Amino acid sequence: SAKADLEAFAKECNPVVGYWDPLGLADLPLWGQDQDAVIGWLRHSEIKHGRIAMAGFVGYIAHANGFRFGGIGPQNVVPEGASAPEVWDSIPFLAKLQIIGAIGVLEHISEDKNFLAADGMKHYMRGGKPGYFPTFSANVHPMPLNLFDPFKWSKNASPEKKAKGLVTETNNGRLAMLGLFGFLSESKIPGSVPALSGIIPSYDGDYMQPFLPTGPDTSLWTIGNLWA
Amino acid sequence: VSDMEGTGPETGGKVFDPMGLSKIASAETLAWYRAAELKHSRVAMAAVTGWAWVSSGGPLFPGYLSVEQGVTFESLGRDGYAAWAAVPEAGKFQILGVIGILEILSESAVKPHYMAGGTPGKVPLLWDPLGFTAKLSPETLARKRLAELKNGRLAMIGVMSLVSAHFIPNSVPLLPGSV
Amino acid sequence: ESKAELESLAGKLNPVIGYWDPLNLADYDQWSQGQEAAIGFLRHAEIKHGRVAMAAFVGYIVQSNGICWPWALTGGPNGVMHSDILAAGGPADQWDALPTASKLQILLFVGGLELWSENSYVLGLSGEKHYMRGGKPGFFPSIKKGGIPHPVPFDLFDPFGLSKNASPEKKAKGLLAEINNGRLAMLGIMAFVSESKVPGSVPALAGKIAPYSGEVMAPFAASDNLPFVADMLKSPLF
Amino acid sequence: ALVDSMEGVGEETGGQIWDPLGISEAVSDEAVMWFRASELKHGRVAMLASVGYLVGAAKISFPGELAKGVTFASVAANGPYQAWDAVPQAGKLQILSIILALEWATEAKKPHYMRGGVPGKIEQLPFDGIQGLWAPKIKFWDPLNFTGALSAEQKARKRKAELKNGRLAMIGIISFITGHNLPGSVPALDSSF
Ligand SMILES: CC(=O)O[C@H]1CC(C)(C)C(=C=C/C(C)=C/C=C/C(C)=C/C=C/C=C(C)/C=C/C=C(\C)C(=O)C[C@@]23O[C@]2(C)C[C@@H](O)CC3(C)C)[C@](C)(O)C1
Ligand code: KC2
Ligand code: KC2
Ligand code: KC2
Ligand code: KC2
Repeated sequence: SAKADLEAFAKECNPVVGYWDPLGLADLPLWGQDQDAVIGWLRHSEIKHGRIAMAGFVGYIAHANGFRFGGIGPQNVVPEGASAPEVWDSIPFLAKLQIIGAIGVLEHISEDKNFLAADGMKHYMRGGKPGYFPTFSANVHPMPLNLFDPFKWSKNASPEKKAKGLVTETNNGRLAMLGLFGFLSESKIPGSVPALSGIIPSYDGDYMQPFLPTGPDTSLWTIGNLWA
Repeated sequence: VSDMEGTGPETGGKVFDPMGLSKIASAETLAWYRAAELKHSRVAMAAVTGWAWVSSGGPLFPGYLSVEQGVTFESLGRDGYAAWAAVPEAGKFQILGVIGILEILSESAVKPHYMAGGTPGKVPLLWDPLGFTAKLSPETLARKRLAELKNGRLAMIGVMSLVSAHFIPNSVPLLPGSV
Repeated sequence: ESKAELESLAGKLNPVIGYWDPLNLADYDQWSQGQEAAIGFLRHAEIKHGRVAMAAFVGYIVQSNGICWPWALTGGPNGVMHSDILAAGGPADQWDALPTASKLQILLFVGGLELWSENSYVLGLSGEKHYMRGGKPGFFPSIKKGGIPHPVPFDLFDPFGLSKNASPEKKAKGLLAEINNGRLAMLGIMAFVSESKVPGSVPALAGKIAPYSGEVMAPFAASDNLPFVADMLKSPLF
Repeated sequence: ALVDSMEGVGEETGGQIWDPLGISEAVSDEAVMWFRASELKHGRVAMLASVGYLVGAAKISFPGELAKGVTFASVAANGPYQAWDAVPQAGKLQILSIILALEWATEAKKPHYMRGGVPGKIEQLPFDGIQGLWAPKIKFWDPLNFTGALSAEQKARKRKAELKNGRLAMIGIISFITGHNLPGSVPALDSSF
């Protein structure tokens, strides 16, 4: 049973706590689908939120402390000394659009029957591995590298090691979620995360509106900027 | 009446009916009593939650209520009675009329009627459109129905405390004199 | 335990009295989990109050005699020295003059210990069960054996293993001494605090305990800028 | 009884016929066929009118001209109610003439609905079979044959949905007109319509 698998997985994550479902979301029949499909969805959501949260945490350290590439790019418009909330606000509107669009294309590839079936896998709600990003073996142009393990460093890893890696993924993702939203919360409700008091600056604006402020409308292309 | 649900440890496993209104109640009368209790409980739960949200300071509805006539959700104010006085008569009539249509649908559409041998409080449309309480077993569903009854009885006392604080000022403690 | 075993332990703690439950709180069924569960909870409450009270008695004696640590409490160019916490006043005033982070982290460390004790999986992993389920009434499990990710140097009880290889008779005698010492130490610490708040309440200690103005049963003082703290402290009480 | 063998029965009135006044019980079966045919015609006309009236209320109109002097926006300017009056006369006559052709061709089918045919099943090609008359065989309902993809049970469920939506639109369009006539009679309609 999917709930029995999630039971065991929770024990692996933390045997002291074990399963902690005060809301019974695994039991709730979301979309009318069965418990297996609902648990698949919930595990995929957990792993994805965690993944993006850890990426966001490292991005917070990179941007707010100052870590930029060199050359012509969206980097050249963000003011120097700008905090992590303002770097996203300062990159161009097209940069925001194309970042979100590339992320959307990656997720479309993730949930597409095409790539998942080419890899001999199924959707996470229909008897598949929750949180598995397929190789780009069904993309039309043969794609050089895959998203997960692009250099294939884990081609020969034990199934036990991979299971333990997924267990580490879930916990680290949850913790990174907590830390990243700690960074967010300290800027809008001061004195909410005691340790971050004085470190994270305050920000006025809506975080959860992606395109506000719309940002500069500069044209950074140089060699062949006919579209301006 | 002893086999009608709603009893709990708060009464001591026994029915709370000191005046003996259950003695003079038949099966139909008892079904009517339970149906009225369920309806009043649900109404009071919604009323208390709405009044607490509006008066407490929660983020109320953005935008206008009436573009023409210039009535705004913010402009209506946080006092519940003043808000229901300042909302347009068209809006009041509309709320009441939709509630009336739903009441008449609950009465007629549920063909096995709660008075004529049916389940009291079985308004068919207005329950669980997303199917949350679909896979619950009968035991937990009975537990949750008892939860509905208890919570709503408390809610009825709460809303009457609210209107008592508004009408008879300084009546209930933990309700500022205005409302 | 049971009432018979509780009576036997009372006899071993003071053979002259034996069982002394004028309120019959052992028969008072609270939590609705049986007399065994109730007696287990009461025994744990006695043992834990005793442990905290003897610890706080020694802490009160040490802090009230100007024996602050040499190192600092806060860090920075303007950090509250432990000497400044001493100079804040009497020991209760020292606690109230602590930084808010110091107070929060002290009480949350204690809370972590408490939930660690209350969890049944860690208790079972260390042996014995919850004190309301037949386990030893007062017994802190092993922070090592619980399986925390990083290897901790020492457990909370007996970090250096000095009571290790103790005779079982010595263990029972030691638990009896723990309960009795805690019983007296609760009166000791509450007598210190009562002399601090109400002068002359404990006649023996006269002028030997510093005064104190704020409520002692109030971990956060006016300096603690947290939600609702100032509103709570607005209205005082005897 | 023919009233016991139709799709219009819906759970909204229980699993039972909604004849409060016994109108269907006080008539013969032929009148029941006429009733079903007229009910479905009324429902369909009503939903056409309801969506059209909403479109007029929103001031939505085509880009162009309804005549050589009037603009679609111009004739829609006053509102949905006066829009029909402001329409040019020849256009009204043309709409009425094409509706006349439709309701004559559909009537002139010999299986009919009163005399041994399915009530509400308008013949999909009204103008076919007419001698010395030619039509381009654009079948009146499902000109592009959506319902062919459905199974029998699917289209039965959708016939039930048709009856429900037609009755709801019967209420709705008259709600629009009555709200325009008596202000505040239907409070959901703003002064725009
Ligand atoms: C000393 C003194 O005088 O004090 C004063 C002050 C004080 C205490 C404030 C007073 C008061 C008023 C009080 C206390 C009022 C209490 C009001 C109360 C108790 C109000 C309940 C609302 C419940 C709702 C809306 C629930 C909806 C719930 C819903 C929609 C569901 O159940 C749905 C669902 O769960 C199911 C069924 C299945 C699950 O799968 C999960 C889901 C989500 C799908 C008094 C009386 O004045 C006295
Ligand atoms: C920014 C995002 C991101 C972060 C921050 C992150 C961090 C960690 C950490 C560190 C805490 C560990 C230890 C870990 C471990 C594993 N990751 Mg993970 N990972 C991210 C992204 C992806 C994607 C896209 C995939 C993926 C996978 C796996 C598998 C499965 C191997 C297998 O069974 O073949 C294992 C063991 C693949 C998969 O199938 O996951 C179900 C897959 O497609 N990861 N991952
Ligand atoms: C109850 C026991 C206890 C435990 C188990 C514990 C564990 C950890 C851990 C590991 C899990 C870390 C990583 C950590 C880190 C810091 N602790 Mg901390 N700590 C405890 C107690 C106190 C007290 C009383 C104070 C304090 C402080 C600081 C400061 C900042 C100093 C500064 O202000 O420069 C830092 C960086 C002081 C303070 O001001 O905290 C804001 C302060 O007074 N801690 N502490
Ligand atoms: C403030 C803290 C504190 C103080 C000041 C304190 C003082 C005394 C005194 C002095 C008056 C004696 C004589 C005494 C004796 C014993 N204590 Mg003890 N104790 C404290 C804390 C704990 C904790 C957390 C545990 C514990 C235990 C034992 C055992 C083990 C017996 C065994 O191994 O069966 C024995 C013999 C452990 C246990 O298992 O007790 C059932 C255990 O978990 N103690 N303890
Ligand atoms: C569904 C109903 C319908 C059908 C089936 C239909 C068919 C045809 C055919 C093919 C058989 C031709 C050849 C034709 C031609 C013209 N139609 Mg006509 N028409 C319909 C409806 C309306 C409406 C509502 C209006 C209208 C009009 C015009 C004008 C504009 C003249 C002008 O510029 O003044 C011209 C020339 C407008 C009008 O009468 O304007 C005075 C106007 O409002 N029609 N119409």
